[PDB]
Amino acid sequence: SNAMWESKFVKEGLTFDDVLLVPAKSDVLPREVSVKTVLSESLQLNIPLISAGMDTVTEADMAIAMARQGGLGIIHKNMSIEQQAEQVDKVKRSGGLLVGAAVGVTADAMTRIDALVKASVDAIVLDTAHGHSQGVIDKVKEVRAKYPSLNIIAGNVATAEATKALIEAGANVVKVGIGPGSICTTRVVAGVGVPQLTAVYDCATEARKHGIPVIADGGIKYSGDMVKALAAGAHVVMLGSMFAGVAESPGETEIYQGRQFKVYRGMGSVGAMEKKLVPEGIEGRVPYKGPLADTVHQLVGGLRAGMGYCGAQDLEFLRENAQFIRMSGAGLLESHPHHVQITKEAPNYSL
Amino acid sequence: FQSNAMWESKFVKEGLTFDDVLLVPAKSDVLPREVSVKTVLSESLQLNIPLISAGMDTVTEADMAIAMARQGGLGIIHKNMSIEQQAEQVDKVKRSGGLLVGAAVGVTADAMTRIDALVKASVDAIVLDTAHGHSQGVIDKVKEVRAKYPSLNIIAGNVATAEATKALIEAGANVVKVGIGPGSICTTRVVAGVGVPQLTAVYDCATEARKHGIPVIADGGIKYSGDMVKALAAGAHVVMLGSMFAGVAESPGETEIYQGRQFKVYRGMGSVGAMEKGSKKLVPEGIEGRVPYKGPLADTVHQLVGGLRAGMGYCGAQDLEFLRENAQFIRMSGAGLLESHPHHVQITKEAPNYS
Amino acid sequence: SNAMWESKFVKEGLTFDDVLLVPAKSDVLPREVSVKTVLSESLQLNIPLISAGMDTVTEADMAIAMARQGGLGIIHKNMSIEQQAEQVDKVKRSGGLLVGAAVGVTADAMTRIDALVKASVDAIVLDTAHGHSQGVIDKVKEVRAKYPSLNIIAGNVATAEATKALIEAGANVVKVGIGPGSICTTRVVAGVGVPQLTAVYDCATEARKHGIPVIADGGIKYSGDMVKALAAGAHVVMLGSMFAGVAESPGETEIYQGRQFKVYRGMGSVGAMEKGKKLVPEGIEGRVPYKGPLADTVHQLVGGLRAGMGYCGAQDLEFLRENAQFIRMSGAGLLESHPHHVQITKEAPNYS
Amino acid sequence: NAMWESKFVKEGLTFDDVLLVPAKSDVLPREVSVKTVLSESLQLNIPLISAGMDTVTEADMAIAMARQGGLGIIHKNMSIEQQAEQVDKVKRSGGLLVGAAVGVTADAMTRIDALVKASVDAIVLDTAHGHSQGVIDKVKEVRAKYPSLNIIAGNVATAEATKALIEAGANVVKVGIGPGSICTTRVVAGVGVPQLTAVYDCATEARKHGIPVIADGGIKYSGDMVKALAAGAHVVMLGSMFAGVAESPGETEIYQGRQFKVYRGMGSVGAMEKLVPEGIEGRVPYKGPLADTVHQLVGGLRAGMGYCGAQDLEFLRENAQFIRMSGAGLLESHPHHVQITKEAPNYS
Ligand SMILES: C/C(=N\O)c1cccc(C(C)(C)NC(=O)Nc2ccc(Cl)c(C(N)=O)c2)c1
Ligand SMILES: C/C(=N\O)c1cccc(C(C)(C)NC(=O)Nc2ccc(Cl)c(C(N)=O)c2)c1
Ligand SMILES: C/C(=N\O)c1cccc(C(C)(C)NC(=O)Nc2ccc(Cl)c(C(N)=O)c2)c1
Ligand SMILES: C/C(=N\O)c1cccc(C(C)(C)NC(=O)Nc2ccc(Cl)c(C(N)=O)c2)c1
Ligand SMILES: O=c1[nH]cnc2c1ncn2[C@@H]1O[C@H](COP(=O)(O)O)[C@@H](O)[C@H]1O
Ligand SMILES: O=c1[nH]cnc2c1ncn2[C@@H]1O[C@H](COP(=O)(O)O)[C@@H](O)[C@H]1O
Ligand SMILES: O=c1[nH]cnc2c1ncn2[C@@H]1O[C@H](COP(=O)(O)O)[C@@H](O)[C@H]1O
Ligand SMILES: O=c1[nH]cnc2c1ncn2[C@@H]1O[C@H](COP(=O)(O)O)[C@@H](O)[C@H]1O
Repeated sequence: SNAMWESKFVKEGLTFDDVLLVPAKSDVLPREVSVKTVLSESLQLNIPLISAGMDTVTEADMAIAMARQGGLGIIHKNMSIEQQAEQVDKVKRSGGLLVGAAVGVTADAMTRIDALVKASVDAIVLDTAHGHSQGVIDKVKEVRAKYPSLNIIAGNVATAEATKALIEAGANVVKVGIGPGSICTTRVVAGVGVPQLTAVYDCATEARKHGIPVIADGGIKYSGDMVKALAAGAHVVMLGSMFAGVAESPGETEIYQGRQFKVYRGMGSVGAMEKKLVPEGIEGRVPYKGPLADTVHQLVGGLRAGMGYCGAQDLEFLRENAQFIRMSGAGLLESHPHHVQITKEAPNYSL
Repeated sequence: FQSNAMWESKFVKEGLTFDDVLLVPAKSDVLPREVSVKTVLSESLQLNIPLISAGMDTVTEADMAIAMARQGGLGIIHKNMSIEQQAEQVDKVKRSGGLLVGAAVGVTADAMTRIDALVKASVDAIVLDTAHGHSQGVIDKVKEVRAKYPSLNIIAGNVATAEATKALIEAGANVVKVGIGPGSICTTRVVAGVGVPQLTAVYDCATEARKHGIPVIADGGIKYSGDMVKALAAGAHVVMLGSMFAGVAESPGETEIYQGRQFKVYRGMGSVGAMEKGSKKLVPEGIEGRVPYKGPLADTVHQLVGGLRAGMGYCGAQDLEFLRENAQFIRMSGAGLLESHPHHVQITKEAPNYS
Repeated sequence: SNAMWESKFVKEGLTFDDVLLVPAKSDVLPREVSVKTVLSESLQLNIPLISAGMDTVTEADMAIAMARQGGLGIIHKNMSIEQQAEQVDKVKRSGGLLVGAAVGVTADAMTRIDALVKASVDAIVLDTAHGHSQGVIDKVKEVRAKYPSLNIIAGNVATAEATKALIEAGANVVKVGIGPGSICTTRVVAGVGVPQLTAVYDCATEARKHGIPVIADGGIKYSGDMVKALAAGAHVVMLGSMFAGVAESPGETEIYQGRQFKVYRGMGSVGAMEKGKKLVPEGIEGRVPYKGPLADTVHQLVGGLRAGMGYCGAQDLEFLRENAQFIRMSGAGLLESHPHHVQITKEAPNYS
Repeated sequence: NAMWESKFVKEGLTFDDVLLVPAKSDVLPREVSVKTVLSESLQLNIPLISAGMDTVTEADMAIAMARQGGLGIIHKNMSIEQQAEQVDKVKRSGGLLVGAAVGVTADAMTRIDALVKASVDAIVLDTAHGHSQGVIDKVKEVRAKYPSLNIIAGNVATAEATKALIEAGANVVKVGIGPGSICTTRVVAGVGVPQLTAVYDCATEARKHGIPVIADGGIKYSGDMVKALAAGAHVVMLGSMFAGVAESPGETEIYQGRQFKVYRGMGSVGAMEKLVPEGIEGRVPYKGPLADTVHQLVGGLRAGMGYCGAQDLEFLRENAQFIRMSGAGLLESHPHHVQITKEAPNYS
């Protein structure tokens, strides 16, 4: 059987910069469109934005800000169970907001989940590097079996086989993304990954047939990518780098060459793990952006504008009807502003 | 439930831009100086050259519109001013020598009031400028202007699809403007993620517009004279330039020394600065910047036309109709683009038509 | 007939940096291969390369050294009729070596050629921006009629139909290249051109039916490009930028930031056209690093060809033209092809 | 006129063109097997071979490589006496596996004799063009004299060359024409085949004869090695990623507060000391002891095989799938839009 040998290089992948959204007939202004989205009856959002579960991205103050903006925050797991449980309770006491918490496939996973459920968390996030693993699937089964009503976000995966496997396991929402992270080196050190736009589209295609929403995680640098991700089949996107510079992100502002910066690093980086192994991430920094409200406004505003061009009144019409168009690298250069000295920065370009 | 066929066509379309192709040479019986660059937009509108200056606050006002018209082209006076002022600019150009002049109009409730003054100032064409030309507000506005002014030249845009062009034409538009996101100072494709590669956009719109005997305008993306030849060869009747005109003397704005030499301010109309003056929080779709000073407009126009004449000479095109209907392209890679530009040599002197 | 409108973006073109020559079975060592080429009964070269007819590339001194290496030189036409016919004879009297001279499509074209024939050139180059035009077509007919046995090299062209046109006009050698020049902007200011390698392959395809040789003109920056051009069907290549740093080339040495340089400019540049706000140039002017004698540069070029032919197993250029295969690669391949992830300490005699 | 129309048909791929597609896994990365068997006389515990160059592999490197489960190839830019001594030096350092480079020359068989007497485990017939009649005749000459000897001949990049070379009597085929970090062969000769395609085309032919192949050149990250192995290679050979370690020949030089070591191609002017070089000369960063580089290399392999659901290198060789991407894909694959503060032990 040469089926496997003769099909090693057949597949093709696309990402955000390979593609443009084709404008269609619009009977709706950007301010008129609806950006609401539903993961489940117990989990509904006013904006399709979820902050990443990372030690440099989301804690108590970040989750409260995201929820009050209409989004969701996933509290990272690089803390004790008691700490994460009382961080969830802190967010819930802050006005009955929505909040999530990250959990890993370990031995104390169910022990941590108990406290999170005891803290009345809305959704736990089973975060692993390879979501198509047997341990992950088996772990999801244990959770659903004990908590039939609890929202379970399982990831990360990048194929249809993996999405189906987790859906049958019992996951309500499937997080998609192997490699596209701004601080990720998984595709560099392991040589493993799938281009994000193709990944989201492939995983959605399977998940769309189960009534299962998918999360576009990592890879988004501009507002336009979020629109591309949602139109590719995603119900909601997850951001790390664009939320790291935000004031409400966990961290103290440092100074580099006079400017204000915030520490942003991978969970698979050396620094994050220590708090010798082979890292699948790096340690870096992003400019301080101020309050979250300004970043959200630029992001959501870009989505509204994008939905307006496609004639999409709401997010579902976008997924069902939006058409992309492929372009070369030369098209990307035309897409970006070109051949002009940039006097000053825009609040949506670069960040 | 549903059975979606649109789902499997999400990534089937692919688009080309200027740096993706080259014009293939052909048998030629005409010298570059012998060719014709004249075009017809409508019965009442005719240009000797395929150049139109963009309706931007940093590109086209009276002095620009006058200079452009005297070169054989057309100038679209921007709408970032009062209705009276705009009508005054249109009058100033019309009086100068019976020169042609255009005016930019947005889809507002003030639109008809603005157009009334423009027509009274004897404007030759109005441009219905909007980020999304395939919109109801635009289409409905075209109907309303065509009804009240049955003989007024209406330029409608911007669109990037064939269905949109067809929609504008049936709304009563004389000319269709094509270009979503290729602008030098544009970030629409970056902040909204929406667009079509300009050469593909121009070509597809021209395919639909051909059916109705309607001309189209290639707007944005042009950074060299060769790009203009491609746009016209793609099927466009006329090109619209913003960045190559902004550094010209007649353009609005004073000169400023940056990086050791003279520069002129050039910004996108969807940028912060270009809208905070006509506002009294937004998400911009353009940036603010500056382009190098290039002196009188005549020098720029001569380079553009000359490059067009050479390109038409390589193709054997005695006129622009033969160019649109006969010219062939050839798709190349990024490696082909590097070969096309000068390479492996330190350029010591600045060329009139390069960098 | 909506065919012409629908067949607008069908064609795809390849340049040198899109392909690699696939190695083949070899029973011949690189030093054993034959690099000799036959353009005509009267024009035979030991090595397959010609110095371009430009005012910063080829005059008498360059033409002589080029011919002593087994190549050919084309005296540029940026000089009076007397000046060109003069230093053509200057080459013709430094041995029995060969020499060429560029001629334009003017009202006094025939007058210049007559002086060159009296100076006894081996080949004239009817050179123009657009070879596929009646002005050039009827000019070749004129020369071919007056001089039945004169080697006529017409160009430039980039399509098979154009190559066919020049051959039937009277040209026995066709020069290929519309815009791949290093000092060229024709592609940028006119939007016109064909990716050189595909241009050579298309032109050679048609020209081969008539037994007519093809010159791969322009677009060569490394010796590997030459091997690809010859393998693409070309008999001989023509160089400009690689011959300008050579001492024998016209112009004097300029020093920039501690290094020696020599002026290299396009014949369509503003500087070239001024000598002989007006016109629109299709070329630029600049400088290239001084290389020294022609012998050193020409040794690295042929050496690359000999190695390249050895990999493909070609004993002579004919076997290379008839059998050598390519393989396309993306931008990721091109970067792998060049040195990478290693900080170069010294310049190599044949790399950058 | 079929050979004329065939010229521009083929398409090639390299490491930066694709990504490995993650598959269902029941295995942890630390549990996977990275052992490999080239021949019954030559078995490696890790799929890493130190390249036979004068800036990469000598006695000190070959010993350190062998103790990690890898292999070292002593370069032949030295006398027959010296190379045989280096071979004997590694062998008397605990009976470690050693390899030695041999070229196609007059003193070829003479050199091989001295290496055989020094009990070399494998000889590498290292040539620029493996598909030449000279190398083929040389392999035939060597195999006839030493039936039980391991012969690694190269380099090739086609299935034709691999077949003709296996028929010559070689046990291992080394693949790679031009992918080298210090190589200019594709630039100066215009000849080459994209490594990942070359490995695939060669391994396709080779496995029909049950013959292993070496992926030689082009690797800049551990992920590339995983790709090379998943393309059909039994084992890879590294130059630049080893030239900076402490066990490599050459001493640390210093430039602007960062340590470097010399690394140049064997086809460069320096290593060949008019000559027409097919390589350049330069320097790579100093990376301390070999065990740190190797740890990252293998650890990255285990991660890859983990994602692919591969329990051993044979599974990865027969089942792993690739997905093709553009330049934008590669941009997304590497970190982006974030100013890297400190360097990872496995990333630049
Ligand atoms: C998100 C992420 N990678 O994408 C990450 C986060 C923390 C640690 C790590 C580390 C431990 C460095 N990498 C890691 O666990 N990789 C890995 C690779 C392959 C498999 Cl099969 C597994 C696994 N345990 O399933 C894990 C990775
Ligand atoms: C020309 C241009 N964009 O190309 C532009 C000009 C001024 C403001 C703007 C701003 C206000 C920033 N954006 C804007 O009008 N966006 C937009 C997006 C989508 C739609 Cl459907 C619409 C619309 N109302 O047609 C407008 C854009
Ligand atoms: C080689 C080359 N251009 O690529 C060149 C050389 C000298 C002058 C020129 C100038 C005069 C600047 N350009 C030029 O003659 N271009 C040109 C363009 C199109 C045609 Cl159809 C013609 C022509 N007369 O055939 C010439 C160009
Ligand atoms: C490894 C390598 N090239 O990849 C190399 C090593 C040393 C010298 C050389 C030199 C001498 C510079 N080149 C070389 O042998 N080239 C070459 C080219 C073509 C052939 Cl057919 C041959 C050959 N005789 O096999 C050799 C190359
Ligand atoms: O250390 C890492 N290695 C690989 N992926 C990571 C790592 N840390 C975070 N990620 C992923 O990348 C996402 C953020 O990527 P970003 O949106 O490009 O900033 C996170 O939500 C995770 O899914
Ligand atoms: O701010 C903006 N955002 C997006 N497009 C713009 C903006 N302002 C002007 N444009 C378009 O871009 C064109 C100029 O493109 P350019 O000639 O390539 O500089 C104008 O004629 C408009 O069609
Ligand atoms: O100014 C010019 N414009 C366009 N092509 C030129 C010009 N000058 C020289 N060329 C062509 O470019 C060739 C040199 O290309 P190079 O070898 O890549 O430097 C010449 O032999 C001519 O065919
Ligand atoms: O100078 C040379 N010219 C061409 N290839 C070379 C030369 N020197 C070494 N190589 C090859 O390149 C490999 C190293 O490439 P790297 O692993 O990418 O550094 C070696 O193992 C050889 O196969």
